[PDB]
Amino acid sequence: QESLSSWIPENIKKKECVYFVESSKLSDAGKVVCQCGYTHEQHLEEATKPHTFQGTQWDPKKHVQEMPTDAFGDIVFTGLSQKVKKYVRVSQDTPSSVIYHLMTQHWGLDVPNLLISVTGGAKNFNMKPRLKSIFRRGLVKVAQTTGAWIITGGSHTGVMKQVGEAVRDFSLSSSYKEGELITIGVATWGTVHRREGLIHPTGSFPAEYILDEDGQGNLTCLDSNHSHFILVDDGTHGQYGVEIPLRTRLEKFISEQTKERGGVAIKIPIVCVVLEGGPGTLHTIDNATTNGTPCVVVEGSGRVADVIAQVANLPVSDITISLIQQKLSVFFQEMFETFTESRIVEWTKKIQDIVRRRQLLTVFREGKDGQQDVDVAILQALLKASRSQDHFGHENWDHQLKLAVAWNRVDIARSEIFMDEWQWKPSDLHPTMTAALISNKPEFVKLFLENGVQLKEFVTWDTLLYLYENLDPSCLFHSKLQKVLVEDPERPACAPAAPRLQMHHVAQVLRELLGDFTQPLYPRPRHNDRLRLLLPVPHVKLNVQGVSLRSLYKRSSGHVTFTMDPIRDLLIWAIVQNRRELAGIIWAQSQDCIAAALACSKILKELSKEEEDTDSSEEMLALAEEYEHRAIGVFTECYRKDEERAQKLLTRVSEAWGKTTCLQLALEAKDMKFVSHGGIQAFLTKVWWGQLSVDNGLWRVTLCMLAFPLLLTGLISFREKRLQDVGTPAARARAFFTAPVVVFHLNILSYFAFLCLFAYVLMVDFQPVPSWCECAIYLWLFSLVCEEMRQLFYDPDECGLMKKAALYFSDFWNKLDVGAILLFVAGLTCRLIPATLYPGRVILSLDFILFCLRLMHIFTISKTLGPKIIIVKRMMKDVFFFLFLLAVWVVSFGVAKQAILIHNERRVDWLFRGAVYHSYLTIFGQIPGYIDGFPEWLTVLLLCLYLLFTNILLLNLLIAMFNYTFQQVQEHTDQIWKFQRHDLIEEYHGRPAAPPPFILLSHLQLFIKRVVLKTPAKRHKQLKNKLEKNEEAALLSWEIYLKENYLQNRQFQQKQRPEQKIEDISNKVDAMVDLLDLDGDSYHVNARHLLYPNCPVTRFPVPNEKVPWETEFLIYDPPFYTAERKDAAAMDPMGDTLEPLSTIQYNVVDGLRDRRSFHGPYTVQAGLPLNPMGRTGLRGRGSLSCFGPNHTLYPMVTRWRRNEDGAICRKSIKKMLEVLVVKLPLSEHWALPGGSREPGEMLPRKLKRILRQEHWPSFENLLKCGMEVYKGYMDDPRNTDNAWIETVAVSVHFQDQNDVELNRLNSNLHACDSGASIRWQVVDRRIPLYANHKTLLQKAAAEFGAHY
Amino acid sequence: LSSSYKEGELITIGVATWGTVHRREGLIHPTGSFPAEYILDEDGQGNLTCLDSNHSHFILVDDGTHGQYGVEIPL
Ligand SMILES: Nc1ncnc2c1ncn2[C@@H]1O[C@H](COP(=O)(O)OP(=O)(O)OC[C@H]2O[C@@H](O)[C@H](O)[C@@H]2O)[C@@H](O)[C@H]1O
Ligand SMILES: Nc1ncnc2c1ncn2[C@@H]1O[C@H](COP(=O)(O)OP(=O)(O)OC[C@H]2O[C@@H](O)[C@H](O)[C@@H]2O)[C@@H](O)[C@H]1O
Repeated sequence: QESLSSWIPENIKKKECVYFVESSKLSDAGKVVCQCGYTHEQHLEEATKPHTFQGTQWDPKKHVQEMPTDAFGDIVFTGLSQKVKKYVRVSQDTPSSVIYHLMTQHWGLDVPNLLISVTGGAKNFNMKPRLKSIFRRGLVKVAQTTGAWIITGGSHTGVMKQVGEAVRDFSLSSSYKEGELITIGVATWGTVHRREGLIHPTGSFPAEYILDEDGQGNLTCLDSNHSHFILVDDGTHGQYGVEIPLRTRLEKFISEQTKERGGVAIKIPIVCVVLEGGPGTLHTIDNATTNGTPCVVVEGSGRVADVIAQVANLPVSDITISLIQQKLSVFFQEMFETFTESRIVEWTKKIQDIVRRRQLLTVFREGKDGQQDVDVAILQALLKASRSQDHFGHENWDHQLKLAVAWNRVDIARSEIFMDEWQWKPSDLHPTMTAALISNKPEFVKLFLENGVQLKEFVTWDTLLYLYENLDPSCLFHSKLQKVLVEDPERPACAPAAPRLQMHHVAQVLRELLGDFTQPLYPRPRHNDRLRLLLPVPHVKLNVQGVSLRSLYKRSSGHVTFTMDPIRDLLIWAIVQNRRELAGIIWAQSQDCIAAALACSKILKELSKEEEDTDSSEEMLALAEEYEHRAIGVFTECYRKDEERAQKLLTRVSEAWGKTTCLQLALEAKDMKFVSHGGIQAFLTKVWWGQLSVDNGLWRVTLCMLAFPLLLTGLISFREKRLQDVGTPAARARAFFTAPVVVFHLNILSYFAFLCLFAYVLMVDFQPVPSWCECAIYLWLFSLVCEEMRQLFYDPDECGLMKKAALYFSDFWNKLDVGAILLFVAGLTCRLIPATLYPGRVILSLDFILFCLRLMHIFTISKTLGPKIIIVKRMMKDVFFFLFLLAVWVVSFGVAKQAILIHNERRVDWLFRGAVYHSYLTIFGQIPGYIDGFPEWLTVLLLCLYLLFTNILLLNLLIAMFNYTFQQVQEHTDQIWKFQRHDLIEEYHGRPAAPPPFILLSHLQLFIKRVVLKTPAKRHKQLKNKLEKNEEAALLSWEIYLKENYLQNRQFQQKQRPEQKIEDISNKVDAMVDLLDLDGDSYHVNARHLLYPNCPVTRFPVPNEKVPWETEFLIYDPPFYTAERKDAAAMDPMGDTLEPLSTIQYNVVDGLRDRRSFHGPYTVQAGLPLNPMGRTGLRGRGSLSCFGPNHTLYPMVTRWRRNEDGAICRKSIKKMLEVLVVKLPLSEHWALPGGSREPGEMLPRKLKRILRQEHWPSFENLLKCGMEVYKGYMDDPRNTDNAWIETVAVSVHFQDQNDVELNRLNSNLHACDSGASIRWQVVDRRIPLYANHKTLLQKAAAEFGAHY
Repeated sequence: LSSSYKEGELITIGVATWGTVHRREGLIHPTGSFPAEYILDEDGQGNLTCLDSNHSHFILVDDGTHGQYGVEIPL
């Protein structure tokens, strides 16, 4: 913060007079004032020394000096507000760059979007209620949408007070909304009431300013609502208007000298608006209009606004000073008599100079425009100024859309610049579509979709590469992509370099976002290894970690045309940025709808899980569920019609997504709702029960299972059977056995019989030796343990051996299986050792039930048991909970049962029997009444007490927390079993139908195969249904037609919802409140223009009535103004012709100086020529060469403009013409190549010696003999009352557009000598050119039938 | 576009004279040109004119002339 406090005194200066020049007119109570009297007996802040010269009427340039500023800091109004406001005291003359740098860096203000400058009457302002309402509403609306910059004067009176109240009440009514309408105030430092407390030698970040409306003399108070303040000082005290020029200069610099994004420059829109004012308002408007800032006036508002609007459409020459005074006195009736002739003529000419420029002025017209809005009117004022100035083609309809992107207003982007004849050429909107997509701004996307912006060819490789470099900085995906570029940095991993984000990085991060699937959407390998392109990697000859097939290595790759998924590419980019409204629009135009929606659901679910900790992981999960329902709807619509093709579509692979077939892609999102919908479980019941049927009963297939002859009878229903495809009973038996249902049945029978076999060898075969029926167990454990080894090699990653066993460790049932194996190992050691048979008789009995838990695991099959055993899966830890609970209840009174009664049955480990073991037996029936039963009354009492808490509180209360919790997640438990159903089908489908007694052979079948084979490429027995092009196109085209059919219902569902219909009525009534409130004489006009170029002076007011020499104007006192180059080289030195040195020939050729007028004889007064056209207001020679006409030649070249075929281009009426124009580096304008006619024939050379040629230019000069168009006096801003400009206009033409005269002009060209640029240009009545030169173009256009 | 892929479309048939076509040189094909591409350009419009990109069917009547206007009204 101290950087500002040190920087401001270094840079900014301030004014203060240093000499005492006592004023003759003593001020009111300020008689001790030296013409400024700021704070002293004199006008000085130091010793009023004579300074060796007591110059009377001290010049401000010589007396006033600049001291470094220290009056900066902050202000807080004492009790009026609580926020802090910034303020800086600035010098009268200060570069705008310093001020802008201050407000950007040291004030934390970003670049604006709109610059509206409001000005009006300060002290004497009267307003009607309709006038007050428009400020109350429309200014606030335009300020709070575009994020405009409200710049105005800082004072406590008038229209700025209305602005302050209208900006404070919106902030208060916004209820602490994000962002505030920033307002900056600019006022002169001299006219401040209590500035004495604001001055602080040090950095006054704390400060207090108290306002008082009582002691207001010539001074004024500041406003308490402006957020920033700028105080300009000029040394004076009561001066009014020392802020207008600084504000006007700074506004243009802010608007037109900052924003340059992808091009030369970008000019921010700028608005000046008035309501009602006086002498300062006219000066402000006149100064602002010369800077190119458009001004809009409101009619029926005040005095100045009304008088300006009254002469809106009047011709410039029709204004008369008597008429101006007549309209002035009637609207200024309060102070009409206070106007003098000088003031009347000054205001007349301010009006005249304002109304000369019709392009920069608009009127609100006292509307029937207000009902539309004032927001609109003030906004297409800018866009009208934009149509008024465009160059060389249809850049207007591009610049308007560039502006409309930043407006955040759709109806303005639609209402004018999409209602006219829009030249389609849809490639225009790609630079605008990109901006709309990036800003988001999701609404403009649809608007561009109605206008034919098709996304299929809009999304190029480079466009998406640029899009992925402009992710949301606060988004999680951008942070992830800001890390992969660092995990694989420039030196060690992407060895050449990798500071640029390129498509392989996003492919790699998407693969992490995806599962263990195939290669992601963008090319990894050496063909497109997009990691290492910043160093000069070799071209096509390299083909290793570089570019192989693409065209050129230009710090890019080339046109990788579309990568066969241009829509899904935008869909992923919109999903990762969490743009909910934008992503739905892109999803509509998708090709592979179901796969894209399922992938979006998975990526949203897994991105929500990583990190933001609130408020967006919930929103990401909600959007994931929304896309889940969106996919379910499309699948339901596709499944209703012709379910057979819907199922085939379900299991197909998708080349555009790294295949991830839809059923497989759904599982990793865990997809509770999608897998449980209808046709999904229908297909699951279709792959299970593989080839037989879906109608046969479960109890009827098991009989044909065991009775092998019974397969061949007419009892079971195959699919081969109805097609009578039974040509081999062994073949239909193979088709029977291959189905997963019978593989499961035979496995369950084998596992049910293995337990009986194990029970056989414990009741009778209790021997310490491996008997006849013992090695069967060893081979059985060998066979079943090898299933897990087969699954380890089933679908692993080819690099991770330990990372795949983690998911096996993640299944507690696999842990139960391996523990049952370990318990078998622990019991076998006791089985083989003969001295521990008794411990082996009690340690293997628990294994019989540890295997029963596993046998219960595989009964997640039945329709009424699966969702029923999933309930006891919720019970599992609470099984232990209630076991620990009920064992403690039992023991609590098992201890107390044997206490009172004297029991005497005791042994070794059998006293424990009669003490504890008989307590649980007395619960379920085994009550020794002849043993358990004086204390008989208490035995009744306590026995009733235990069963009162167990059979009543611990038996029936479980039912409540069973049944209620059953109802709680029953929907979840139903779909969880639906989701878990595929896992059983997955394991038993890719498996041979051989018995586990016969799987021993198949365990070696793939081992002997690897004796011959060497690579794992045997077969892929997964769903993974690959499809041909002829059927893929015949299926995706079918789905798209159904996807749009589904979009019909939901779009119709939204409108049919009763709540939405409340939206329709509410906004229709809002359309009723706004619908029922509807109850001459041509002169040298350019010569009289002020602001003489290259000479900072002014010229005297010369009216439209007093312009001619015949009319007498008694006030005419033009200064004898001469340029700095008036006393100079061979040009006439008569700039000071008061001496008798003025003796050159008038109306005659004075040697080489042809000082004779081509129009007629000009009069001579006091030895000096007078302007024959009239009076200009500036006496002297100016920047011209000599007095009278300065003869010069303006050559013009014209040629026809042809089409591609070579025929002439055609207009509506007239024809098409071209001209050749030049642009000098220090001119910033287009002008004709015309030079001064000081030389005889080299006058064209004087303008085109470095432009046309050196030697061939003389040949072109000989061929320059053409036709003359116009001759005589020219209107020019460089015209004084003595030195004007006279020209001759020659026109040469190129009729043919082939090799002829044009051939000579092309080869002879030697332009690049001292000029900036030169080119042929289309002729138009909007082309950029000098206003004087446009007259020559318009006058000479009739000679060849050009347009206009 | 606003019907959101509704069933049925408002069929429109256009009739213009074959003489006044800008880029008809690419439309002429000796064989059956079921595939074809026509690119419109509003720059090289002399006495000729471009076709519309919204009509569903087109009929081009020819009369031997080139810049004749009104050879389609009677047909
Ligand atoms: N900075 C000022 N603050 C307050 N009152 C002022 C100021 N400057 C002049 N006045 C007073 O304003 C009165 C004249 O009011 P109008 O004729 O309606 O307005 P005008 O004098 O033209 O001033 C318009 C004002 O608009 C501002 O944007 C601009 O800086 C200018 O001062 C006079 O009493 C005059 O002393
Ligand atoms: N009809 C006119 N319309 C607009 N500007 C005009 C016109 N006539 C003269 N000017 C301007 O008046 C100024 C003084 O005229 P010159 O500079 O003598 O004009 P010219 O000889 O045509 O151009 C000389 C060039 O030298 C450069 O260094 C300089 O920037 C200027 O463009 C220049 O800004 C010039 O563009």
